[PDB]
Amino acid sequence: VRKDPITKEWTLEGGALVLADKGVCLIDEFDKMNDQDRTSIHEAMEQQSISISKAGIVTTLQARCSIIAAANPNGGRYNSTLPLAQNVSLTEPILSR
Amino acid sequence: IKLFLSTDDNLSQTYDLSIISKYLLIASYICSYLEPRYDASIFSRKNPRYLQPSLFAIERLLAIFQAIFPSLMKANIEVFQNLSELHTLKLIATTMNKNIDYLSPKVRWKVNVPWEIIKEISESVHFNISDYFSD
Amino acid sequence: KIYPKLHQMDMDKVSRVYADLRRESISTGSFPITVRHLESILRIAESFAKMRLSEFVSSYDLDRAIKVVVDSFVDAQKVSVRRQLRRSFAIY
Amino acid sequence: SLLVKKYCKMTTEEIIRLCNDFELPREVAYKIVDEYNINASRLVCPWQLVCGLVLNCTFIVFNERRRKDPRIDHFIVSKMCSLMLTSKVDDVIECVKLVKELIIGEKWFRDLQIRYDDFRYDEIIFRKLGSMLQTTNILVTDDQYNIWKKRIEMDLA
Repeated sequence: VRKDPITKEWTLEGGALVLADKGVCLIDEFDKMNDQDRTSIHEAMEQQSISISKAGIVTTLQARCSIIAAANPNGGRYNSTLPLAQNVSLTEPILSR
Repeated sequence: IKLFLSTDDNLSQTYDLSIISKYLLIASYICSYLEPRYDASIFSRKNPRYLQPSLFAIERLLAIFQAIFPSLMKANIEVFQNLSELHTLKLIATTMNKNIDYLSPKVRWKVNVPWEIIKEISESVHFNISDYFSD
Repeated sequence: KIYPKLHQMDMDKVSRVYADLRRESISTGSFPITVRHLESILRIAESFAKMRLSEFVSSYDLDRAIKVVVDSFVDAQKVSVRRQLRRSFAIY
Repeated sequence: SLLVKKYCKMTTEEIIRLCNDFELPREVAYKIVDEYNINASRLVCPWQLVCGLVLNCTFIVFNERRRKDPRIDHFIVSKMCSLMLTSKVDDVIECVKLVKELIIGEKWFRDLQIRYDDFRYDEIIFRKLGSMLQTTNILVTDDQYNIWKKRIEMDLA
């Protein structure tokens, strides 16, 4: 949710998760994104929606849409039979999501 | 022609040794690169491929063996039997003397088989080894 | 159109298989085997039913689901994987 | 048939029901509870091991009447053949025989045998020490065979 500088009006804009509701959101290169994106996406996956209570606005968008994710293990390839968790820089919560 | 192109000066063998011996040998090869720092990690119950092999110690061999034997077996009479067989075949020789090895004094064991026979023994026994070597 | 569902019959036997997975996972040490890991099974079986357009789960589809989930888990694990190929094999 | 209906939990309350309807005393009841606790971690199919172990414990907790009266031997398999809703005797004798073999060496069995002083040492000193004059369990011991013989005879005749 933002204020537009030109018209001084509050708007709230659907995100990729929101823009995909009742469908599939396709993301890739996870390990190549900032952790805060990771946190927000973890939140969204657990609640399958996006509540919001922000400056001048309050509602709860619904974001049922599934997620497909193409990842890339830390550094290079699979090291060995080593555990998948250690093999990737993604957090256990989002892994279990 | 069929002779001019090969020395044929040689006058990988499917070694007579048996299953328990196959596993004994293939485990005694595992610390030609895997120092005891890592084995309890990569083998727990929950390149030096080139260089000369480092020295084992007994009861480490038995450890990795009991690990990668396909609770199934705990008897150790045939195990040590085939171990002595090996040591008579000079495949896992001791750096120490030839008579007191069979005590437990300072004594180290090391494999004397190259890696190709290891590939052979692995494929024939159907156990895979490319895993435990990682770099 | 299709929105398949289930019958009572195998859901407790698949909870039995889930408990068997839980014992194979506690034998694996650490593991994320939680309610999510179970619910995934039926969430996949219902997709399989939609594939078959059944409106109610079938046997072979639920077996496909358990196969996919269990071996997807198998891949994640360590050397134990080979042992695991037999360890949690009770399903297949 | 309840026995064929595998994949069922027998919780502390359920297993203590399964061992209280037959009224088993304190030590054996608590050992049944603990051994089902253990056997849950190591089960393959629950009902078989459960019925086997309970029958094999009951058949020695009350040898002072079983050996004394051959009819209660049939009485127990009849009252559990109906309680477990079994098909015939054959499956229950499979159960008892196999499980008894599977529990003959567990320390709890030696403790139950030694504790009550009913009637083992003679077998341990010839199995561990390894005499050539211990029984190879291809036959059936003269005591259990006396039980079987007498029971099937008085039931038939």
